[PDB]
Amino acid sequence: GEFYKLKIRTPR
Amino acid sequence: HEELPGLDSQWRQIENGESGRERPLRAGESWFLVEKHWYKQWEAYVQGGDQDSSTFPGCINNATLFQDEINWRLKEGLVEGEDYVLLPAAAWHYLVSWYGLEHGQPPIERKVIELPNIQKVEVYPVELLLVRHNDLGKSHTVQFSHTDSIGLVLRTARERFLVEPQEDTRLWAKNSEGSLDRLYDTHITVLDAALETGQLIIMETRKKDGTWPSAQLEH
Repeated sequence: GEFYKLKIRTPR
Repeated sequence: HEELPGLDSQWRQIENGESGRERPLRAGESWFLVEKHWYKQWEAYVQGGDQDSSTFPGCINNATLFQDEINWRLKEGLVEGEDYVLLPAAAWHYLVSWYGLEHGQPPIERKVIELPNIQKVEVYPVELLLVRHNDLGKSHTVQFSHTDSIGLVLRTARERFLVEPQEDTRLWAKNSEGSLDRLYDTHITVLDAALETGQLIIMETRKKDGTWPSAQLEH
């Protein structure tokens, strides 16, 4: 499950 | 191991701009690292006017460039002209013929790469940890050049994980803040994407219902 806890940094 | 040439002959063979140290860097060619103290001792010998001199350098020994003699990984942070001198393949092989290479020790061979405005020996390529999104601990470490494309990284992750041709996959990089950056563009290079040795590269596979796992993540 670790992937689902990671945040995605929205690109600029 | 060949008879040693005279001193002036060795100097010319190893230094000259055609086949020796002064040869220009050309992408794809092999160059070798020589620990600087050894090369300076060889230089003192061949410039010293005495072919019988005790300044003779003995076997090439690059021991101080390696982290250990188990895995022979190059030390980090080495500086050309301080820790090592670069020689093209022809010159390295002549020196090994004449002086020998420390028994059991691997050469340190590296390749020239072409960057936007310069050619450089890539002493430190990039080792990436490739994982599937569903198991971030099951990695395959693969070495890539800084000039390889993100597309090559993705094709390599698909091959190493036995992804089937009809499956859809895309890449993410885990950044130093602990979040994920999407690697949207497969045409740019490892250098353009600022990837680093040891970095986690996550290959996400689209679900069979057509949705992607990353839709579930905080954006």
